[PDB]
Amino acid sequence: DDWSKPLPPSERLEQELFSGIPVEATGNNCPPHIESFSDVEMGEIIMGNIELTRYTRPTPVQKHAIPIIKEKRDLMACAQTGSGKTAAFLLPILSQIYSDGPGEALRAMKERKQYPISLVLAPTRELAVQIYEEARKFSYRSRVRPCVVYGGADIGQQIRDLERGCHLLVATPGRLVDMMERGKIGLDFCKYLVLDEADRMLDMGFEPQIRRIVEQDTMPPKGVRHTMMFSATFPKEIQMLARDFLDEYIFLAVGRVGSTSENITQKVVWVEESDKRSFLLDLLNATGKDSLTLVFVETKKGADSLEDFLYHEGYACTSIHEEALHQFRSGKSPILVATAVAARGLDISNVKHVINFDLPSDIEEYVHRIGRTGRVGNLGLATSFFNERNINITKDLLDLLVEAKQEVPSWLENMAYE
Repeated sequence: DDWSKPLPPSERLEQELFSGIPVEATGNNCPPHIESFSDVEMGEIIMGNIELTRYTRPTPVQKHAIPIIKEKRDLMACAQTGSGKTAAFLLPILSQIYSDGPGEALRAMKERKQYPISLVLAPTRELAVQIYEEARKFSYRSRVRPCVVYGGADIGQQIRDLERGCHLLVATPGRLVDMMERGKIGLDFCKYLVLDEADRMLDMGFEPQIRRIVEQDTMPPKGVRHTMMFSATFPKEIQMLARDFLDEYIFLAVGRVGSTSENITQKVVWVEESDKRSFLLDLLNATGKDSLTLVFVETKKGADSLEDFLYHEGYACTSIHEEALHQFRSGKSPILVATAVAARGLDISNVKHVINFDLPSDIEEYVHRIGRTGRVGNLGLATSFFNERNINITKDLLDLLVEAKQEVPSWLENMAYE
């Protein structure tokens, strides 16, 4: 029917949901920013829900991004967490879907598989649920039904959830590919693609899954679908990702934005192989309570040997190469030993200290690894063990450390010069 007319209100559900800076824009014909939500026609359903959420004026990122998405322009937005990114894309997306109906395709075949009108990819369960929870608020009294799926949980409840109707899907890339392989999700009619915290999604190694979802299946190509990318940082790989995924897009800088995470203190120490375990014990002994430590080693056998060592020294630790992660979630075993390939696509959360026991051969991988720590709330630590085996990344590491404005070892530079 008409999706602009609000359904009758449920006050039980109303209680459940609603009871709780410089910006530069670059691109062609960028729509003017708004000062007020009413400065754009977002319809009765959205405006009603905005009042219930007790939001008055739009945040800086919302002031610029909303009229941009409203005009169906692709968006590359560089903004930090807590900016109000979620409502910045949810509000105008849901608005359009209220104005436009479900579409000719959905209306022509309404009679397992669900075809979401909008897809929102997120790196973690935490962020996905936050986006979903706000999607519920703004979809209140509407015919749009948001669903959320993520890894590290029973896929059965999620599948049964999808079957009950899904127009907007919030998903972690890994679980989504699982849903597509099971024929439970089709992307044929996905007109709104949002990638939230894309730099973190690449840090966790979701890029093949992301390119599998966007470029290798049935999702409409750029210029047909409308795509929005949100990233706190703008490194090379994000730039290339935006070039691939976005079409004639506006770039948004909602403040200071660079190539590096900003919230990671990087320490590079020279440690010979035979001293690494002793140096590691010293680090662990200086590790406070409450703190979760992540330790990267290069090979699988290395992880095995290191884990055995730590247990024999009486350290509460677990390894990855299930969920050795409730053991890590909780802090039963606050030390996680892992290879990069095995931590890939896994939601390793609240790591305060990352230790590169072994360094990788590619500087890109180093950035992904240290990205496992650091949030706007608290500064994260990345300690890396370096020796003659890592000489061939000297120049690239040095270059990263200066760009990240980190302390540079007085010897690191001298060995690069060779």
